[PDB]
Amino acid sequence: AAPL
Amino acid sequence: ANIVGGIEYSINNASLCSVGFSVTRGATKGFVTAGHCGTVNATARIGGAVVGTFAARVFPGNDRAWVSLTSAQTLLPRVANGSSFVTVRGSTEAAVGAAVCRSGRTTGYQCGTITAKNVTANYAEGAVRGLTQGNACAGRGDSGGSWITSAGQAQGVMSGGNVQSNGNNCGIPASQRSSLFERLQPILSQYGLSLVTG
Repeated sequence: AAPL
Repeated sequence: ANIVGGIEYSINNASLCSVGFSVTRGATKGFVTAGHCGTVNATARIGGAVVGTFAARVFPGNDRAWVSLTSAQTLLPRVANGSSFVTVRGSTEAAVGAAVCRSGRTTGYQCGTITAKNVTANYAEGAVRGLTQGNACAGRGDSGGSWITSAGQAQGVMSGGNVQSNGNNCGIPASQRSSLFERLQPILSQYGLSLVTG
């Protein structure tokens, strides 16, 4: 998961 | 500019984010958005015009911010859905299993269902806790955009998810998507904001  | 949920805004002429929701703080107009989009005092622009600056944010830990705008901005109780609009009616929180939609400058308006609450995202910068997870897809640039039910109950703002190499999670099945949003409720009480509704 990553910002968006 | 007309302030509508889901539209693009730039930060310090560099990054792009999406508007969450129009709000007020006493006589001040603002919009809520993602904390990772900017730092306090960063400048926000809409269509190349300065509209306000980040007044506060929390990221990582949480992922929230509010931008106070100039007097000249027009706050609207609406969220973009293509060329149409979804009217914001309030902020009742939906439960796991409810259908929900999100709007942002990268993938437009996408819908799905809430799958889990109180999720932790381990971003490069640090963990973000207490996120709600849905399976509507989203892409880089959608951050800060609105999460709302078709009935107009605002749920929160786009934080992040399992972006694939194409920059979104739309080419993978719903069952495999993790799209995370920060709950709106705690952002309104933390900054003393009131939602604009229609």
